[PDB]
Amino acid sequence: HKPRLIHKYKTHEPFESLELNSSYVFYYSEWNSNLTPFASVNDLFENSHIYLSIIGPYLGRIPTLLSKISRIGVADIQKNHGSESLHVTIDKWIDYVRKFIFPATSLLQNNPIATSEVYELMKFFPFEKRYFIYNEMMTKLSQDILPLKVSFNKAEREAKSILKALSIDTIAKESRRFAKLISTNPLASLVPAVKQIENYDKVSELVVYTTKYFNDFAYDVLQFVLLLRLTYNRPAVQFDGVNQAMWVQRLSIFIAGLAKNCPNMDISNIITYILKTLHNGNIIAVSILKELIITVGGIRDLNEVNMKQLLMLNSGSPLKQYARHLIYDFRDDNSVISSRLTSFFTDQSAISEIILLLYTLNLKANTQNSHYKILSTRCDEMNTLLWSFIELIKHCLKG
Amino acid sequence: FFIALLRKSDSWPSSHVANNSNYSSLNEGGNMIAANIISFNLSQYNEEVDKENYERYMDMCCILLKNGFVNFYSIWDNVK
Amino acid sequence: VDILNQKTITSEVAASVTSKYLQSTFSKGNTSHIEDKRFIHVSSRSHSITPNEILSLKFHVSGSSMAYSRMDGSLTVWFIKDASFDKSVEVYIPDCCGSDKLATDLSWNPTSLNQIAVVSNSSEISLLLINEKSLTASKLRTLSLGSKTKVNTCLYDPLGNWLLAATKSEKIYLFDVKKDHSSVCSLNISDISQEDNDVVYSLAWSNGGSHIFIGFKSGYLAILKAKHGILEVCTKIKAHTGPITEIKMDPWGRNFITGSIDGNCYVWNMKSLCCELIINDLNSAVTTLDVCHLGKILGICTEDEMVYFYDLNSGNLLHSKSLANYKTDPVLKFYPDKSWYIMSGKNDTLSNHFVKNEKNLITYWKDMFDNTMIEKRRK
Amino acid sequence: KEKIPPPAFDETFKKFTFIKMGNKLINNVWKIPTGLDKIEQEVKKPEGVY
Repeated sequence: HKPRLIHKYKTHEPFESLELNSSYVFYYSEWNSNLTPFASVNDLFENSHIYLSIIGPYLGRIPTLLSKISRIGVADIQKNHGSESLHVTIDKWIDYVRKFIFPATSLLQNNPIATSEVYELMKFFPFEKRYFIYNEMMTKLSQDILPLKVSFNKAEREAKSILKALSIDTIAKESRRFAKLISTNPLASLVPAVKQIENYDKVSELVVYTTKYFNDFAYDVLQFVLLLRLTYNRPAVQFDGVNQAMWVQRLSIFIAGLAKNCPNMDISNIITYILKTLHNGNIIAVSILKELIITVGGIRDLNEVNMKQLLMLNSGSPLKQYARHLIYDFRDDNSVISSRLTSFFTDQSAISEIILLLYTLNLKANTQNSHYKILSTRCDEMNTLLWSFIELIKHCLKG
Repeated sequence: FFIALLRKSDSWPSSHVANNSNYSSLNEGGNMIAANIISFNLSQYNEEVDKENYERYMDMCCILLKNGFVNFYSIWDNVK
Repeated sequence: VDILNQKTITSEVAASVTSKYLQSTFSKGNTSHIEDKRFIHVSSRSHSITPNEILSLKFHVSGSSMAYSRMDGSLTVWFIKDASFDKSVEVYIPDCCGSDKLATDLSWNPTSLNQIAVVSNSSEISLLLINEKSLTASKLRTLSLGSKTKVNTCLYDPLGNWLLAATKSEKIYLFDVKKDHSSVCSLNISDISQEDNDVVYSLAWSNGGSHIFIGFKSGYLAILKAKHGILEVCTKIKAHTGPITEIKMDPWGRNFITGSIDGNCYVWNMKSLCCELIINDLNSAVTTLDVCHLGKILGICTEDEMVYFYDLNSGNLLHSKSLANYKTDPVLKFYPDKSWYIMSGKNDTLSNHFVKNEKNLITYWKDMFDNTMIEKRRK
Repeated sequence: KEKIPPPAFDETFKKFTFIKMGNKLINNVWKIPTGLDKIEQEVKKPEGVY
């Protein structure tokens, strides 16, 4: 065993290198004699107002420097966990990560690894102050800095070129092309994607197929964009009131398709949207919950059943299980999917709040006066929804 | 050798040596006759010979700015 | 002129020489087919088709022996002293690690000159010698432990100091090599990856032989020490959004490379443990991955059935061959002592190897320089 | 012959707003009082209705 033999050369290029047998170094070795490497955290916060404010949104040209500052932050929250100086340590890192770390993340081209290191610092934050930073960077995009505005207009122009040539035969390799554009900056690229979901059909089955290659950052922005389109100011109900809309049905098939296929996705802020909006009495919150029970759960209704099939369902048996196999009532097939969904309703402590809300909303429909036949259907439609919600409770909450 | 040669000759600013590491003293300088030759010679880049020797000449003038031989603003104002 | 201007290898004259070396290794006189047992069986049925892909291909660290295991049957061990690949099969063993199961992984021994460790899929590791005079393969021992379910992979230390055998569900075993092949430690995979029921896809030893890199199914990458007998977890970073397929190391000990099932391949440096260079390879899932021995060429082979050749210092492309009509899972492998490579797949499941007359890239530039210099000494 | 003053770097961070979320639209949904006491005073008595 013999070692390898190399030889030094002193060059004028600043960055160190190594060729096939020659290594190169910078000739002026006393280049760092006036500088001093600073101490722990109190000196980093002072010297970053000088250096990091000159290159404002240009720290994203050095992606290895953006990954190093984000690991100082996670390692400082965890060691200074304690119980006393923790609400102070988080607050010091809120204002740092929003002044000159999150603007640098938007000037990135293809770096799903540089954006995951930033988000592991933002997992320690409350979700109210994480939704403040997302909305402001869609407001001081335009009114403020220019290099951020050229970057947002390049991602939107590229997301609008993929979505036009999106066919069911090309998603073998256009699923990987589209999923690095979302993973780098979602706030520029996801908003033309959910705007082309509620316009045309057949594109919910393509975007949910692409969601297996997202990262944890683009899963938390997608929940913010969906909460942005549902509270967006638009006519929810159509003109006269006989039908609802065309976007309110295409968007509830999308939400009920993320809760079935993608398992690394928290939708626990869509559920608490449904709780507070049913108190008002709404038509978007009802049509989401109707597709969450029929698709995620497999519960089907007893409206088109034959008389020979009706006695098989009541006999407590495996004859009972065979009768559901004929009317496409897949409950026991997806028991892992439906038990994950039921746990969302328990952490909100709101299973006995949905039942009392869906009941009085069936009786409140004997007080409103808008139309004639639709109010005879809406009284029957809030009766199938309450019956088919009880059947999901009894299937999962046992004991 | 080149730095230790210039510090002993009588062209080193003995009392005008003022540094570029401070913020108020990038105008207080030394040896404005050598600042007149450096900024004249960094301005010529039209021939095919001094496009190849530009990186070595410019690297030498940045060692003389560290040490305090030339003022900073006397080169910045008078170069093209 | 541009050859004789630089007299040492620079960054630009190196990237132009290595693009002529790969261009001239695909030629007609610089390729020969390995006279295998399947090259005999295919050539009869093609003159006058059952697929059996290869499951491992490994080189001895001296660079003088090459063993590899087909799907259904046998090991085959070639012996190359200097004669390119037409010297000698020594052995091939139709019932190698038993007569019931398959041969999944292989590892040579760096200390001993002639010894393999073939791992079946049952519970047992059979160490066996390959005889030099006669064409036989006799066993040496057979290892086993308690609570051993199914072993898949085995790796030797690059110093020949440990042996790492791993299941993809239950546990990870260390066997000391110096005193006797005895179990030192055992770690449950649930302590390594805390998230879900993960499946270990790939493993690697570092160049020193003191850390182990483990790649899971959820995309996590765990780095865990092996000091003397302790086996504890140092870091745990989330690298990819998919199963980490293969892990390699730089031969100069600077960086390491990971590949995954999205079109994604990073180059992480080993000091600060942060990503350093990203290859824009948005075509398909990278299947195999290897580097040279100088550490300059990087060979990626995706599931579009196309091979690429990059640089490691930059991320530029050197060459690209498309091999679309075959039904292989084609395997690149570079020699460990000279700069030749053995790319698998010529017709159905075969192996060719691509040669030159000069060994390195450095003795190729040194011959191109001396042929140009004669012309400048002519004028 | 211009006396250069020492520069002043801003060591202050920007302050937050009273809207505890991003929009005024998303924030309005999170101000609805939810609980079991709100359904209590709405459905009060059926025999009083009957």
